[PDB]
Amino acid sequence: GQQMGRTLYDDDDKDRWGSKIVVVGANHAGTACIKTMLTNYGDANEIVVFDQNSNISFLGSGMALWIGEQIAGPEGLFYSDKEELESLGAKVYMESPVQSIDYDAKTVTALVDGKNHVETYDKLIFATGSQPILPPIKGAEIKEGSLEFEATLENLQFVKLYQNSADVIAKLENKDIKRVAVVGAGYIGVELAEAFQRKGKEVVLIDVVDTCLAGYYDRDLTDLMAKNMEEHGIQLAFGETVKEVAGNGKVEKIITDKNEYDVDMVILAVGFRPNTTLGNGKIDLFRNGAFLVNKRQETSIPGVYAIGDCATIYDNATRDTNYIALASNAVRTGIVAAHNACGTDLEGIGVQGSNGISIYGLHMVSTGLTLEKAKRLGFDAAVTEYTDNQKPEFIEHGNFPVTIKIVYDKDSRRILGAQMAAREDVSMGIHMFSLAIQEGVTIEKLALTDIFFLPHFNKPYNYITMAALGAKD
Amino acid sequence: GQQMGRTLYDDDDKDRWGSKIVVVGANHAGTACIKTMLTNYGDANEIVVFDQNSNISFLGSGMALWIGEQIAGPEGLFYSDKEELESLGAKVYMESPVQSIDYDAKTVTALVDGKNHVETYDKLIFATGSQPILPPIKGAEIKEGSLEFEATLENLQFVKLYQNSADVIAKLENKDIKRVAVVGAGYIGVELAEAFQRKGKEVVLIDVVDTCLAGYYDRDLTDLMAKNMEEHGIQLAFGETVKEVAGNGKVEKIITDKNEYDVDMVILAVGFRPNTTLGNGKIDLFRNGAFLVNKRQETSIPGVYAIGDCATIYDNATRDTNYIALASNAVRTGIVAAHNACGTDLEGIGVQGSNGISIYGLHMVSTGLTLEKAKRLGFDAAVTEYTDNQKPEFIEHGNFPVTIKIVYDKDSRRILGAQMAAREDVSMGIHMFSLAIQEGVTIEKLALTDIFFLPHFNKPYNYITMAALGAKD
Ligand SMILES: Cc1cc2nc3c(=O)[nH]c(=O)nc-3n(C[C@H](O)[C@H](O)[C@H](O)COP(=O)(O)OP(=O)(O)OC[C@H]3O[C@@H](n4cnc5c(N)ncnc54)[C@H](O)[C@@H]3O)c2cc1C
Ligand SMILES: Cc1cc2nc3c(=O)[nH]c(=O)nc-3n(C[C@H](O)[C@H](O)[C@H](O)COP(=O)(O)OP(=O)(O)OC[C@H]3O[C@@H](n4cnc5c(N)ncnc54)[C@H](O)[C@@H]3O)c2cc1C
Repeated sequence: GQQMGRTLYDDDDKDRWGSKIVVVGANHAGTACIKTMLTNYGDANEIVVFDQNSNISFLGSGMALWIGEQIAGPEGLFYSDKEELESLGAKVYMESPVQSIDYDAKTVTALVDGKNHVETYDKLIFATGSQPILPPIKGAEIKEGSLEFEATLENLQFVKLYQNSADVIAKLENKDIKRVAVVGAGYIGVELAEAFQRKGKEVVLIDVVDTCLAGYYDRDLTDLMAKNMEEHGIQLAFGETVKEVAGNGKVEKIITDKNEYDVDMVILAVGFRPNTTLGNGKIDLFRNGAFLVNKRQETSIPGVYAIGDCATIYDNATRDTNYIALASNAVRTGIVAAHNACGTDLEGIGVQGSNGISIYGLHMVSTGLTLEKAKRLGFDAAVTEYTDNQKPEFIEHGNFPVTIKIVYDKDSRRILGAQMAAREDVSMGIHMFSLAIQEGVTIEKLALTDIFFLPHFNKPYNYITMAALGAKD
Repeated sequence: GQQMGRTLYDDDDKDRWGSKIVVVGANHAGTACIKTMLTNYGDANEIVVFDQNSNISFLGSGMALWIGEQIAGPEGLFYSDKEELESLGAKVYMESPVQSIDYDAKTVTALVDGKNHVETYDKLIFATGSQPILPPIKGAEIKEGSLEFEATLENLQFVKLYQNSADVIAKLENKDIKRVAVVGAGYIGVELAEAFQRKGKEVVLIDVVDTCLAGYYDRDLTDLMAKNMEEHGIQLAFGETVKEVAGNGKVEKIITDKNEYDVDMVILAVGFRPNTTLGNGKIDLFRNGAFLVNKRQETSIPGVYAIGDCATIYDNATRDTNYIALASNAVRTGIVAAHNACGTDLEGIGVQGSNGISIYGLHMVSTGLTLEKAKRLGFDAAVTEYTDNQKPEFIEHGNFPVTIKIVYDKDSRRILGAQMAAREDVSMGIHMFSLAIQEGVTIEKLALTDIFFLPHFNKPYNYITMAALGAKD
């Protein structure tokens, strides 16, 4: 629940053509794009939407919370629906997959009620997102025909759509489900591990990489998180390649590189790939298939835009085109495309891949590049860190230690990334670093940056300042 | 006590100069400056310090916490002392006021142990700070010659030095002190009002301005804080000029131009003014008497610097010279003056007057200009505000509303200030805006800034993004 009127971008419509705008996909990106277009230019344009799913505007980010019983039910996991979009002026086709696009005649063909539906367009917006990847695992295959990623082996699950989360939660009811294996230690696999453990199941987290949250946090924080999970009953099996998921009629064992585990359910959280096949090669693609787009979210074909997990985005930390699959980027890229497709020139500004994670009371946040990542990409990076209490030691209650890492370029001196971890929520602080990187602020300028002081809130020489002042080179 | 090794600014000694450097004053500004010089350039320079007080390196910021018994006395309110500074390499003179400066023979004269002591210098750093403001009030006079702001009338108090607090606490135990009047409704007056209230005394907060926290927060938030204090029995008497403090040998009643109040003690917290008497008309001063300094904290007299509360500072919100008496600025100007004084070219970057306040569980933070203040300064400013919960509606516990205000220039579009209030600590969020104002970020660019999303921490359409998108002007 977060609605409003027009944005500060909304521009007076004058001397511009009216446009029929077709949107393919209506989840985070599509919904954000559609709402901005309608609430800002309303009747000026004709918005037609197609989504192959039976539901839209779902919050996948809330699936772990729901499975782990951290929230009552799935009610609040939807931020819009067909009726709401239509009440804004959109024409919406549910369970209608667009199956081909003719860029010359400017029409899309979608399967509406078992029949081919041709829809003309002036502007086309791709918000088709992505789909989960199936690693080469014996016993793991998908049932042909389903757009819901159903596994052939009972109790082997994928976790992307609402149905997937509902499916898992139903099965968890079965008293036989006692041991669950989660494959993939990225942020999704980690949250799911906590979720299943929170449901009382024995959990084993498997990944071929040597730690969890690889690429988002440095060694000491991924170690802290791993420790966090272990001390909660989650068994860690890092550095192991899954070979097979076996079982007679259902999941009964998961076999890896270095071991075998008796489990009653397997969850695959290894990654996703963008849905850009509708491009038919006509559109330039990023190395991973994502639609390549500029700062206005426009593809190599004029009039055709791409947003969210199906397209790329500019990364101000690496300072190159990149692919960052986050609902946060979906919302913002959707807003940008909305204005541009409606005739308002709006240049996006890139992102930093800012993220947060909260598992069993361990709170962390990061933005930009970790020291490992920065180095691995040829940056002459260094890190300055500091661990200290949030408030002055004389504060009798509510104090706590915070660990902060500030990764910067030894050469250019600009901040490349930052990470924070604490047993209390200090996430609001990562916003500063997100902006820092965006603006190219250096470790030297940060050190003297005005960070207020109030003993009730912080120390005169807070950890941000101490970290920056303590940088070397 | 927040010690550390060398800063990232430390420049390797090459053909530079070693100097005899005299520092006048050793509270927040002097201490920070002396430590930076000695820790970064040790033996190269000769540091001599003079302070007229019997205690140095005190955290005046904790006085209300101390008085209101929120902490264990003043045990943690000192961040250094004579022996510490001497061990770092400085010669320290306590209870030794500097009475005159000979800018020609570059020497200062201090009253040491009663006799006159002369000290020559290559560089001079003024850190004489400020003194409380004392408007024309009958019966309110500081005893001639006291260096501790002692009022001639018994039970009329100032709250600036360590002694002033111990003095109030001393008289506070007097079972006869029942009603206490606090003159000045700025953050210090509000904090002291709460302190005396916690001591079970009846408090009446008087100020000429018709509101509390004038210039720090806009009317709806100051209304919030006013109602907050009244919720705890504090009486408010705004829009009144204190004309006289009267009584038979002691305080018995305070009279304004509109009313009269029967009180047993009066605390004057009208504000502070720079202590720049030692300038002797030889140094350029700012409109309020503060030593006018440049980006390097150097005065109009080469070789002479001024830091903290006795000097000006550059304000990036107004984009001009200004006076902002805060420990945060005291510390930073000290660091900059120290390096430049020791031969390292270091240009300060200005501040935003960022601040915070926490009273009876109401936490507020602001930075830069309020709409009313921006306008009082001639800016064609506008504000965009928003109120929503910190997290998604489906969050079981730990959720709370937050009100945010972003003030911006309707013409240049750059952010001028920002305010936030909630009953849960969101103070970390103001750092982003302080940095945003520093970097001249526009309201349009702010709206697309990469604000991460995690249901446990915030909403996809968080209030920062919503308020920004909501810019109307
Ligand atoms: C468990 C989990 C937790 C997550 N947590 C967070 C988090 O805490 N914070 C964060 O920022 N992000 C999080 N994410 C990521 C976020 O959910 C995605 O980045 C976001 O959903 C992408 O939105 P989208 O609209 O681009 O694409 P998608 O959500 O992939 O949606 C694409 C839509 O288009 C439709 N579609 C596809 N092809 C066609 C077609 N051919 N014709 C018609 N319709 C079509 C699909 O049915 C779908 O509705 C999480 C994801 C998961 C799975
Ligand atoms: C009740 C209260 C609450 C506050 N709360 C906050 C807060 O929460 N956050 C924040 O950022 N700031 C706060 N402040 C402001 C902060 O305390 C000041 O900004 C800071 O102390 C200024 O440090 P300074 O060294 O520049 O000056 P001062 O503290 O004024 O010290 C100047 C020093 O120089 C000495 N001196 C002066 N003249 C001479 C002389 N002629 N010869 C020799 N020595 C001399 C004095 O004895 C003194 O020790 C608060 C202040 C008060 C009083």
